[PDB]
Formats: sequence, C-alpha cells, structure tokens
Amino acid sequence: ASSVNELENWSKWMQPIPDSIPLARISIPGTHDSGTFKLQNPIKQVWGMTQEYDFRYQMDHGARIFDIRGRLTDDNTIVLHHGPLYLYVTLHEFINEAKQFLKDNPSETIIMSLKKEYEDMKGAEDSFSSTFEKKYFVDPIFLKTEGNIKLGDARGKIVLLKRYSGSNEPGGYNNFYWPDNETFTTTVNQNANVTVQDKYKVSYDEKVKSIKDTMDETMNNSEDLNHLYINFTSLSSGGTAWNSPYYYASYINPEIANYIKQKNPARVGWVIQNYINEKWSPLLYQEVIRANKSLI
Repeated sequence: ASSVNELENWSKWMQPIPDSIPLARISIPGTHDSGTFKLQNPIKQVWGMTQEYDFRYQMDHGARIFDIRGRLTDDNTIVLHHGPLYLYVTLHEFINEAKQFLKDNPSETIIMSLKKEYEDMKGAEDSFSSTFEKKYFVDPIFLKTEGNIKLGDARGKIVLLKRYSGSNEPGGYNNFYWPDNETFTTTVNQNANVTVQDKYKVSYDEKVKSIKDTMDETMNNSEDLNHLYINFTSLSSGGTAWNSPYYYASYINPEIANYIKQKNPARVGWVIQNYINEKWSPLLYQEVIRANKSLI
C-alpha cells in the first residue's frame, strides 16, 4: 500500500520501502553488543551488559542491525563474548533466531556484523574466519551478493558486515580499516563509502556532539546513495559506580530521539544503540524508522 502508517509496525517496517533503495540510504535501528542480555551477575552487568532483552525482542522493536562479537571454541564453534566474558549465547542461537523472524516477516532483512572479540580457544582446528565461513556462512540465508546491496536482494536474508580479516567468501559488506575510538571515513568496496562515529570511551559531552555532528552530516548528505553512515550512540566508561552504559543510555537515548523528532530529518543513518527498550521517553529506534517516511 506504500503508506507511511506501515512504518509503525516495528516487526514489518521495511515492507513499504522500495526494492531499489540501497540499504545504506535506509535509516536503520541497530543494537550494540546485542548478545549481552543473559548476564545476571551484578559485576558482569555493570561491566558488560548493554542490552536487557533477547534477539527476538530487539527485532520486534525495529532493530535490524546486530553487533555480534564472537569467540572460537575447542569444539570448533563460535560463541558470543564481551571481552574475556563468555556470554551464555551462541552464533547458532542468533542465526536460529534471525531465521524465525525472517520466516514471520520475509519483507524484512537483518544485517549481521561479526567481529572476533577474544582469542581462539587453544585446541580449535581452524581459524576464526574459515570456521565461520565453512560451518555457518555457507548456510543459504546469508546473502552472497556484494557491492551497494539493495533492499530487494536482501529481503528475507541476512546481510553480513564483515568486521574480521581473512575472508575468502564473497557476500555482504567487505571488511575495512575501522580505527580505535574514533570517527572516520573509508571505502567498503567500489560502490560504497563509509563514515563511522565510533567514539566509545570519550566524555559524555564529546560523545553527544559526535553523535549529533555525524547525524547533521548525513542529514545534509541525505541523497548520497553510495555512502554508509554508521552512528554509534553507545558509550561506556569506568563503571562500578553509576558510570555504566546503562546510566549513559538513559540520558543519550531520549536526548537523540528528541533531537531526531525535533529536526524531522530525511535521513538519520544506521543508529546503533545500547539498551533498546520501552523505558526512555521519546524512543530512539522509533524516530530512526520514522525518518524513512521520505523514501515512501
């Protein structure tokens, strides 16, 4: 029906968006350190938890991008980690969850970002990349197309955003530089450029500015279909005393959500946040999705 109302369905919001629009152009809600939701021990919670609900919950709240951090085991499987902390979640669990969501809502697509979080468990046969490629990537859900991937091709599939080196299988978005604690720009492939604001471990003030300035850039460089803009709102600092990603998220989330609503942009980019829920005032993920009214 191509109605703007259809964006209101957090479980089917990409449905109204045209097939020819590059994913890069679409404004997408995403979560940071997505697999940290099973942590219960208060110490590991004030240190590693960045989400409080599961993968399926996150997706039903609009999230389509996932920050998956892996670790190679002796059993030659990949499990989710957060630093040296074993998250009681596996890659199979995530993919399993992604497939069931895509089964229910085939109009949707989920973008999976994969990074190696901790060193290979001494005893594994293969390396991290080959193990991921032989055992998992080989599954059909994974889109094997490259370039400036469009919505139409990715529908009902999982698009990879490689954040590991050593790939030997075409598919998704190639791996790229990505320097530590910074905002930068590079080229993914021959059909796409990237701009990433990933200033984690920085002052609350410097962070908010960095988010807003990167968002202003995308706001004005809106129609540039060949440009990726990944804006991380997530922020971590020396916790153990109200300095947790949770304290920051409670402020930054409504802050940015309002900023979006107020500005009413045509493009906000790929906004990767911590703690996706229904507690904060304006709702970040909702404003990000609504900014796609432009494409309709």
